[PDB]
Amino acid sequence: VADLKAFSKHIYNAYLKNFNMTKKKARSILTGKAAPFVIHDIETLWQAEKGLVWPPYKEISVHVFYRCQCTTVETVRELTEFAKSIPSFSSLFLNDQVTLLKYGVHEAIFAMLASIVNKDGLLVANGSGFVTREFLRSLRKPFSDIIEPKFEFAVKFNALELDDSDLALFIAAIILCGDRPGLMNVPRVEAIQDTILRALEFHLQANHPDAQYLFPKLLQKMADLRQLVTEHAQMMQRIKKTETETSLHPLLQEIYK
Amino acid sequence: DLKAFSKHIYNAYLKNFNMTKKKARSILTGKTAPFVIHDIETLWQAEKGLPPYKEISVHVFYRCQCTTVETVRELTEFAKSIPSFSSLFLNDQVTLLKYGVHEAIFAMLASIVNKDGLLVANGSGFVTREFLRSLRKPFSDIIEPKFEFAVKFNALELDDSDLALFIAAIILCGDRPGLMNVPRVEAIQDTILRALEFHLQANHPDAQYLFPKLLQKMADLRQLVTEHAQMMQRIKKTETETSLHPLLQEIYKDMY
Ligand SMILES: CCCCOc1ccc(-c2c(C)ncc(C(=O)O)c2C)cc1CNC(=O)c1ccc(C(F)(F)F)cc1F
Ligand SMILES: CCCCOc1ccc(-c2c(C)ncc(C(=O)O)c2C)cc1CNC(=O)c1ccc(C(F)(F)F)cc1F
Ligand SMILES: CCCCCCCO[C@@H]1O[C@H](CO)[C@@H](O)[C@H](O)[C@H]1O
Ligand SMILES: CCCCCCCO[C@@H]1O[C@H](CO)[C@@H](O)[C@H](O)[C@H]1O
Repeated sequence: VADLKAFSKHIYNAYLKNFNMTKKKARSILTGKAAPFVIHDIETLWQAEKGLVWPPYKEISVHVFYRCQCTTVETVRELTEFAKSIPSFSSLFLNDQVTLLKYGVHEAIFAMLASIVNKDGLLVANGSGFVTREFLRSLRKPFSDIIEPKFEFAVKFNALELDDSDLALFIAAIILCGDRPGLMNVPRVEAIQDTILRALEFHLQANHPDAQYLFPKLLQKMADLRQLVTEHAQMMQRIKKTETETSLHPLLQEIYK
Repeated sequence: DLKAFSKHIYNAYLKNFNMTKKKARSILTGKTAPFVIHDIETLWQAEKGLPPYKEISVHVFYRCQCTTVETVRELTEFAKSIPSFSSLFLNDQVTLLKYGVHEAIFAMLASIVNKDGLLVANGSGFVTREFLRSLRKPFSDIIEPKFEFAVKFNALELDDSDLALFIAAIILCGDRPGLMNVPRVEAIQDTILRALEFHLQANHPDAQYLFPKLLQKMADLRQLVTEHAQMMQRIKKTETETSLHPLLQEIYKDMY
């Protein structure tokens, strides 16, 4: 009992230590209590690229696509240090850690993306900018069809009203997953995953005591997250096939191979 | 600062390797004597006072995989202690270790070996080379070539300060297949080799042609592991009864 309480406290500390944007910091900005420069067209995007403190320019949709890859690459840096900060994770052999991150970071990215989003847009560049969803909708396909489902997911996910102490356990349960293809020491990860999910439902009882059925709802979001990454990797197969102009970051080439 | 770079790696070496060449040379010269293992009985005694048992040759082969698995644990933390290495994305770290740990292992074996055998079990035992030769093929064909290299490598008379820079150059190799950030690695390797060459002329001022000799040993090690990888693959096909540690199954999966 007092082990899961200590486990939750340590994972939450890793979370706050390594991630650049909490859901608390983002709700502060999106409610005007922390103003981000609104990016809604080519005009404000060019000003942002000159004014905001953040490859050959091919076009507008491809430029935004490169900005998205930067976010992913940077978040993967943080997601590594978050998982490395978990002793059970660092105990695994280093190649099993890569297997977990390879199949794990994108599920965790789309969950954390809900933490910096309302139904009208998202926060970019350390919270100093707000890119409207309608401007993202107006990009040309496939780049439009890639971004839009992440909003539709982030809206339904934000209905559960999790805070950062909830997400730290939730994201940790995402990475420490025994279902990953090619895992060397499978039952070891399954044991770690069970400890975190137990720690999650225990923390959900204390922090969200009146919320009924919250834990089985979160498990469903973990299933919805596997589908979202499945469909995402399918659209990435299309970008590498039809978009000969767009280059792909080497870290994303390794993930989608 | 190259002077600080070499000193940091030498610190990570002492910080992560229980058995240094300095410690091992004390035990092999006489300044507690190791328990000599030369037959089945002394091996049996050592298992008490120092996987399903198939036979003796496979049992020793199982205890060799234990040393490799443990030495890979130490090498991982040694590489992680090099801050330039930790900045690499985790997948690139694995690639360097995957194709590098065994070149590093076969070089570090020479630190605990004389012409008559090697130290085992944290230095509390000495396994003879004739007892390793007495094992049946292919287990005898896998171990003896390591002795040949280990004795020729000991002729360079390196100490731990040299080996620390030598091991770091093996791990941080730009030629590893599947490397993501190739230029970054090639830069780090170039820094270590500069630090090694600079450290060699200061520590071995009279050693003629020492640095280009060590570069030949690095190529020699790449040949030894390639030959060692093939022998392991034939074992995985011929010997159904002998099981491989999953960490070695991942390493030898693609080595040709
Ligand atoms: C609920 C939120 C949905 C939107 O968020 C999404 C959705 C999908 C992706 C994505 C894409 C498109 N392609 C490949 C991958 C992959 O990693 O496989 C990923 C993860 C990225 C973001 C994150 N976006 C950004 O951070 C961002 C940054 C700057 C700008 C700016 F316009 F100002 F320049 C625009 C931006 F949108
Ligand atoms: C110059 C030194 C040469 C000998 O050292 C060698 C050579 C090859 C290997 C090896 C093998 C056989 N197979 C696969 C791999 C692989 O990793 O691919 C490796 C690296 C291991 C050792 C290290 N030996 C031991 O540590 C050891 C431990 C206990 C016992 C005991 F008998 F007491 F139980 C005997 C031992 F020899
Ligand atoms: C900790 C020591 C590091 C050595 C581990 C050996 C590396 O294994 C490799 O892990 C990769 C995914 O992680 C796989 O894609 C490769 O097929 C496999 O060869
Ligand atoms: C920091 C997160 C790292 C995640 C990057 C994704 C990992 O890439 C994979 O790395 C393996 C060896 O390194 C290769 O065998 C695989 O073919 C490759 O796809």
